[PDB]
Formats: sequence, structure tokens, C-alpha cells
Amino acid sequence: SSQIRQNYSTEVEAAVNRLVNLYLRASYTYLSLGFYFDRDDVALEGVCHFFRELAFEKFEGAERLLKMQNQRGGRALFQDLQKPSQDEWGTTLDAMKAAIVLEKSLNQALLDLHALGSAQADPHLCDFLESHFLDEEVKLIKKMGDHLTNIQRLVGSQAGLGEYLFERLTLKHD
Amino acid sequence: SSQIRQNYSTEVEAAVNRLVNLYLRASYTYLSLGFYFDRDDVALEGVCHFFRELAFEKFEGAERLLKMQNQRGGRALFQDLQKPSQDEWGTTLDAMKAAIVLEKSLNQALLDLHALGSAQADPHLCDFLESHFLDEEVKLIKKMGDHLTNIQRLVGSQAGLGEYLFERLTLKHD
Amino acid sequence: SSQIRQNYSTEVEAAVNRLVNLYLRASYTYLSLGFYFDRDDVALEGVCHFFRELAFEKFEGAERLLKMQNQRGGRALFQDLQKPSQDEWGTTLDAMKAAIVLEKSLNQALLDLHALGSAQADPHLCDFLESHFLDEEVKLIKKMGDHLTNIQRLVGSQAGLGEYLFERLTLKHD
Amino acid sequence: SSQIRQNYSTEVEAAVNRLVNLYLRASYTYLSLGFYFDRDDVALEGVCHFFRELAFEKFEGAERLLKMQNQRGGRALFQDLQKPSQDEWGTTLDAMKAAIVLEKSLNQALLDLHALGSAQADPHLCDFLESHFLDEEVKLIKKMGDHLTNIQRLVGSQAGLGEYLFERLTLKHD
Amino acid sequence: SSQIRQNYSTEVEAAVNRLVNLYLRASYTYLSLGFYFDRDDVALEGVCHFFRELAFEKFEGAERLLKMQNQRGGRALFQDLQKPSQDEWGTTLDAMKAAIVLEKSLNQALLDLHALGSAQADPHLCDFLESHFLDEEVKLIKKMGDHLTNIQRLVGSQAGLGEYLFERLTLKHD
Amino acid sequence: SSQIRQNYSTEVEAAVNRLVNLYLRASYTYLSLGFYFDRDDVALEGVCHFFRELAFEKFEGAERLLKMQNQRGGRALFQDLQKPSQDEWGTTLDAMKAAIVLEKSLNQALLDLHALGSAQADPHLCDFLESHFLDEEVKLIKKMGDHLTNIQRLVGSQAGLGEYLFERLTLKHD
Ligand SMILES: [Cl-]
Ligand SMILES: [Cl-]
Ligand SMILES: [Cl-]
Ligand SMILES: [Cl-]
Ligand SMILES: [Cl-]
Ligand SMILES: [Cl-]
Repeated sequence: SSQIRQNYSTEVEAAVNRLVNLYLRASYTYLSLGFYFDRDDVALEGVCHFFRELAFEKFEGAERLLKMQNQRGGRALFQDLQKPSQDEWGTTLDAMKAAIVLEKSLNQALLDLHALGSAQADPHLCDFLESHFLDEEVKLIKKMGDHLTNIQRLVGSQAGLGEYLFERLTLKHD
Repeated sequence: SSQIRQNYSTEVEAAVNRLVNLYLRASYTYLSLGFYFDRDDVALEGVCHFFRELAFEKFEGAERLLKMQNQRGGRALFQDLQKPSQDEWGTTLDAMKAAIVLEKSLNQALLDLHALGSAQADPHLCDFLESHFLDEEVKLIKKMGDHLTNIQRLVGSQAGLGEYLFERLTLKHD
Repeated sequence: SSQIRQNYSTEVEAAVNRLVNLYLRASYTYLSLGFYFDRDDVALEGVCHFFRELAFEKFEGAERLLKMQNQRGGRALFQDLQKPSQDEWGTTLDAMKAAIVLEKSLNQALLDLHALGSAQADPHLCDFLESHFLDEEVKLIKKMGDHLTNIQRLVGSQAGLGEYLFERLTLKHD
Repeated sequence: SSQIRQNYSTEVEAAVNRLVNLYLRASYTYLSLGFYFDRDDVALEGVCHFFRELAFEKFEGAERLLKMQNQRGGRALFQDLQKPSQDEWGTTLDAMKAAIVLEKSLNQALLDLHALGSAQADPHLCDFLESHFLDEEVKLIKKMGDHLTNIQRLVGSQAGLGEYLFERLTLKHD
Repeated sequence: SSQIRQNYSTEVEAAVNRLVNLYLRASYTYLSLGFYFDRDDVALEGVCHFFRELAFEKFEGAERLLKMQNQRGGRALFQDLQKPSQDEWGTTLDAMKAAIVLEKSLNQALLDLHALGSAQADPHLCDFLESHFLDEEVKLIKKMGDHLTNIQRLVGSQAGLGEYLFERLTLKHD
Repeated sequence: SSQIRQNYSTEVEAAVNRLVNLYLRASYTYLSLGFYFDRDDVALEGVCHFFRELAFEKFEGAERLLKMQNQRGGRALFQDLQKPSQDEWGTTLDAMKAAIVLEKSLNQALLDLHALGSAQADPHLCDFLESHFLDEEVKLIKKMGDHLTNIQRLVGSQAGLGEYLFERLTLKHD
């Protein structure tokens, strides 16, 4: 069949395609989050920029998976990409909570694929995830948790003031 | 009559002169807004600077219209310039609300002139407005709406604190 | 309702959201085309690079439309993104034919939206499309037609040789 | 028929070819004007240079139209180019009057083609003319009218002195 | 009342507002003069540039007065700005005569305000006018008188030739 | 009659005007050849560029002849410029064959004019042609013959492949 394929299971090939779908879904979710915060009636530039940057980061993860699929001799298969779970994302707090939920779901999918690779004795796959995905996800989730704690401490009894200050003094703007 | 005039209606010529009056009136309004915020009993430098910059921008729009009037062979006609609608402009919120009202009025005058040009089959006029006025106005109104949303979120129950923070962390000063 | 919206119809707002979907669908189609040509059993780097660049270009078009939607006071609404029409794209000729069909479809959607804007007397919309989309599309379709003619002249009776030479001597690589 | 042609009428295609003929005729007229002023018995270098520069400018307009014809999928068709209307061009005043008449005729042809494009719902054509021809023509006609006024004010009762001074102090020489 | 106001009479405050009106009226007069000389049927670039520069200079004088009003604790009050005294300004000579009349009127208003300040024992006001207005006005009136003498010497029996030569060899152009 | 004319026959003056017509006709032929090869259904950039460069070169020859006519005291006389002999130019081979035929015709006209100058004892004319035209034409015809031989050797039994390779590997592009 394939001239280069070696030690690459059909199970891993399919899970890789599924993970591409998840990362592209996540990228699309972040595009929607970013543009919501650019609305004139939301207007939080640093929050917009944060999520637009994450849309690109998730796309780059999908791109790396597609490069790897071909390096291994599998075949990329694309599926429909479902729209994000919400049209309007509420407050910065609500948005950051949704993002952490999204990231935990990508992380579990990475861990599930790592376990499949381990079970199939596919060390290239396992190394690929360890080298380019697992620590990146851990670092991002830590950042998001740090942000959640700071957003929550700023709510107090003046939510608008806190949401403005977080965007201006923590998030980068521009 | 004119050695260069071609496809330039008397209706457009007159509307151009009227629009110069509107832009100069707007420039004068912004001069008054700017100096109000420089009062020792208002003292919001970033707000002053914002409006003084807009006084210059509106003047430059009037200047471009006057250059174009001559390029087309029409004759600039100047009228009395009415004073701004207020002597004192209230809070930054009140001022930004007045500015958005002013900008919507200039925008409608641009759109009305574009429609006249379209009706008169004057594509140079229509292009001129599209290339140097329509998008500039859209961008400015979006900026002003973003500012309004941020000012409103900062009012809460501590209006002075919010007005200070907006001027310091959003408006340019320095 | 909206503090900035002016001369922006619900019909244009909805068509803009539909056009974002079309551009993102096109971007996804080009991602699939690009990775197909990176397969070890296809291996045409310049063709891969051509289509991956177009995936980014179509994404940037969607991004510009989303920025504009917000500048005008409309609300971005995202829908499901359908998968590309094919999983395997055949020869470079077949792929370039599919791309020209795709581009003609985006072009017609641009022209349809321009006509709606003209009918609604929305010159900002019309200018936006003229300034950032119509000529870009015309230039791209011309390029693709030039490529089709060169690919076709190279088929003769030695198709593989011609497909290699086109990728090496016309398309940028590496 | 054509693999790239879309929304491009036969009427516009033919009018574009006609406009190429007009621009090349105008270029040839300016070549003749330029060399007349280089005659030893006329010897007005700045006037020669002015018209030779315009010969190139009109050629570049024809070249842009030909590029566009191909970008749109139309076919350039060339016709005989008629010689200029005069062999000898009189005074600088006579020449500048002939040039303004020529430019008004090109301008009307641009406006006529714009109107045809508008009628045919061809916004690429209309934008192309607005972006690269309408304002260039308006600016040139204004310049020529400014020159005519200065030449006329210099005639008085010493025509030769005035013609020399205009060439030396207004026209560029080197 | 005011937290900073000291030794600043209501009479000076009001006269300062009146002088702002005069300077803005003068600025508007110079804008009209400048654009008249940019007409295709007048076409004297150096004269246009001279008056457009003076429009800016008079605006800057108004701006300095407004800054000072606030520095002293007075309140800027803006009034309607009357249109210039003429729609068409005749020859360069006629225009320069009107400008010298205008400048003498601003100068007398400066001297009147200086005398009021002296009478009110307001040395800051008097110094402000001496340091930023009195000598600037004297220098400008001298320049304008030098220009008038040169324009008059050039009229002789060839007015157009003289008006051209003055614009080309004295006034700055490009 | 002429203050500078010396040793310049009416026969040479007229032949110079005729040669200007021939060079401009040739320039127009090359403009048509160039744009034919820019058609989306021909698409040979290096061939387009080759002929567009020759259109400019032939124009420059006409310009040099016109400069010389005036240097000698003759009078440039322009005639109608006939359209090129074909609307469509076939293959690169067909086009290069037509160009060599065109160049041989210009060369014979140069040689005929040189012989007239020799007969009229006009050494300035003869030197002018020797210094700026005869060797330029010989070099160009040699280049074109070298191109013809290479195009012919590439036809074999795969004409499209050969036409592509010639354009990519010999003609400058990209
Ligand atoms: Cl499906
Ligand atoms: Cl009045
Ligand atoms: Cl759904
Ligand atoms: Cl014919
Ligand atoms: Cl009033
Ligand atoms: Cl004839």
C-alpha cells in the first residue's frame, strides 16, 4: 500500500484526523470569541487579541498534526467543522471559563491519543505529542487559570471596573 | 464659463460648499470640547487631546473638499460658521455621546452627497468620498462607540474614579 | 439598538455572514488541497505551497469581512463549515480546475453582495469590496487561468513529465 | 469560451479596445506636440518636455487598459491609429488649448465607459477607472487650466516675452 | 469660584474671548483667500500658499489665547464666526491690501487689550501679548508692506506680467 | 528658410519621416505581440516580456530619428499608423518568424536610407545610422535567429512541452 508507512496503525491514523477536527473546531471557537470582544458594545481589545492569537495557535496545532500524518504515511481526512457552542460569550470571566473547558477537552484528547500510541508501541507518535503538544497545553491552561483567578478577584462589587482594569493591565493591547 | 469644468453639477457644487460648512462647524465644536477638558476644574488631558486631534481632522476634511471643488472647477463659497451647541460639555461620557451624534450627522451628509453624485452620474465625486471620507468616518464612529462602552462600564457607583482611569489608561496623554 | 450602526441593512449584515462562511469553506478546501500534494505518493511541493498560501489568503478575506461587520455595527454569526468536496484531488490539472471553479463561485458571491449594496445605497460596503476583494479575485483567477493553460500544454503524451516540470519551473518551491 | 471571463460584457470589451485607440491617438498627438516645440524655430524646451511626458503618460494608460482587458478575459483588438490633427501647433497657448480639448475628450470617454459599466453591473470595471483614470484626468485638466490662465495673463502686449517667461519659470527644463 | 484665578479681571477674560473670535475670523478669511488663488482661472500658487500659511498662523494665535485663558482660570466662550468680507478677492494687489487692513485691525485689538491689561495691573497678560503677538504682528505687517510696494512697482502698463513675476520670483512655490 | 539646415536634402528629410512611421508601426506590432502572449489562453510570460521590450526599443528608435530630424533642421511629419498585420500571432515560433521578417524590413529601410545619404554626400546621416541603428539591428536579428533555431529544435513531437521549456529556460521571466 504505502511506500513509507511503518509502525503506524489505522487506529492512530484515524484518531489523528479526529484530533485535527478538534483543533480546527477550537480555532473556530477562538475566532468567534475574538470578534465578539471587538464588538462596539463589548470593546475589550486585549481580550479580543488574546483569543485571536489562540485561534492561530490552535490552527498551527492542526497544521502540525497534518504534516505529521503525511510524514507517517497516513491520509488526512477532513470532516465538517461544527460552529462554536455560543454566538455571544458574556463577560471576560464567562469567556475565560469556556476557554479553560475547551483546553481541558483538547488536553484529554491528547492524553487519549498518547495512551493509544503507547498501547500500539508507536514511540514516534508519543514523542511528537510530548514534544509539541503536552507541555504547550499545560502552559496554556496554567496561564488561563492565572487569568481566571485575577478576573475573579477583580469582580468584587464593581464588575465593569474590574473587567476594564484586567483588560488594560494584564492583557496586551495597542 | 469654466475652462476645466466637466460633469460637475451645480447641485453637487453647492452641496460640497454646504459640507465644507458642516466640517468646519464640527472642527469648531471639537476645538471647544478640547479646551473645556483643559479647564483646571475638568483637567482630563487625554480627553482634551482626543478632541483637539479631531478638530484638526475635521479641518483637514474641509480642506480636501475645498481642493476638490477647485480641481473640478466649482467655486468655494463660505458661509457664517455657527458656534458649537454647548459652552460646557459635562462628563467625558456626555462629550463622547455628543461627538458620536456629530459624527453620525457628518456621515449622513456624506451619504446624501454620495447619493446625489450617483444620481447625477458623477463617479469622480463618488470615488472621492469613498476614498477619503466614508471609511474614515466608519472607523472613527467605531472607535467612539468602543470608547462609549468602556466609559459606561467604568461609571458603576464610582464615576470620578472611572473617568480618571479611562483618561489615564485608554486615552493618550503626556 | 446599536450605538454606531448607520446605513447598514439587515440584508447586507446577513449576506456578509454568509460570505464569511464561503471564504472559510474555501480556506478549508485549500488546506485539503495543500496537504494532498504533500502526500508521499503525490509529492509536488510547489503545488502544495500554492494551495496552502491560498488557504491563508481566503482566511484573511474572512477576517477582513469580520472586522468590517463589527466596524459597521453588525453581528458576526458563525455557521457550521462544510468539509471540502473531495478527499483526493487528482492531478495538478484537476486541482487547478477545481480551484478556478471555487474562485468563480466566490467572485459571483462578491458581485452579488456588491449588487445588494448598490440596491441598498450602501457605498461603504461597495467600496470595501471594490478596494479589498474584486481586483484581488480577478488577479487570482487570471493567474489560475495562466496556470491551467501551461498545465494543459505540458500534458501532451508525457503527463508525468509535464506535471513535474510545471511544479519545478513555474510553482515556487524550496 | 474563455476559462476566466466572468461578468465581462462584449460591450465593455469593445469599448475598452476603443479607449485604447483613443489613448494611443492622444499619446501620438503629444509626441507630435513635443517635437514641434523642439524645432530650432520654436525652441521652448519646457513645453517640449511637458508634452513628451504626457505622451508617455497616455501610453501608460493604454498599457493599463490592455493589461486589464487580459485580466478580465477579453481580447485586445488594435485598429489603425490616426495621425494628430495638426502638423504645426502654433503658440504655447494654442498647444495648451488643444491639449485641454484632447483631455476633455478622453475624460468624456472614461465617463461614458464608467456609465456602461454601471449599467452592466460591472463594478470591477467601474473601480478600475475610478482608481487609475478619473482622478488622474481631473488633476491633469486642472493643471492645464492653471497653465492656460498663466499663459493668457502673460500675453498682454509682449507675447514673445510672456511665452519665454512661462517656459522658463513655470515649465520644468534643464 | 475658580481655584487658580488670580489678578485676572472679567474685562480681560471677555476681551480675550473676543480676540479669539477675531483671530478665527482672520484665519477663515485667509482660508478663503488661499483657495481663491487656487482657482483654475486665478492660478497663482505662491499667493495661495502665502494665504493658506497665514490661515494656520492666525489659528495658532487663537489656540495660544485659548491655552492662556485656561492657564489664568478664565472660561473660553465661543461665538458665531462670520464669513469673510468677500467671496472673490480680485488681484494679488487687492488681496494684499485687504490682508494689511485685516492685520492692522488685529494689531489694534492687541494694543487695546494690552492697554486694558496695563490699566488693570495685569502684567502676565501684557507680557503674554508682548512675547507672542506684538512683534509677530509688526513683522508680518512689514512683510506685507514690502510685498505691496513690490506688487505696485510691477503693475506699470503690463499688470498680468507683473502679477506672474511677483508670484514666481518673490512668493514661495513648488 | 531654416537657420540651421546645412547639407540636409529634402529626400533624406522625407525618408527620415517615413522611417519614423515604420519604427512606430513596428513598435505597435510588438505591443500587440506582447499582449497576445499575456492572454490567459496563451500565457507565456517570457515571450510577452520579450516583445513588450521590443515595442519600447522600436519606439526609442523612432524618438532618436525625430531628435535627429530637428537637430538637422528638417520637419517631423507624422502619418497614420497602420495596425499590425495580425490580431492573433499563433505559436512562439510563428511570432518569432513574424518578428524576424519585421526586423529584416526595418534593416532594409535603414540600408536604403544609408545609401541615399551616401549618394547625397550626407555623412552625418550615414554616421548616425551606423552609430545607433545598423549594429543594433544586426545584433537583434542574430538573437532572433538563435531563438528560432532553439524553438525549432524543441518542436520535435511534443510542441507544447518545447514551447513551455523555451519560455522558461531561455526567455527572461519573473
Ligand atoms: Cl459530509
Ligand atoms: Cl452673511
Ligand atoms: Cl448548528
Ligand atoms: Cl485595417
Ligand atoms: Cl448663537
Ligand atoms: Cl490623414
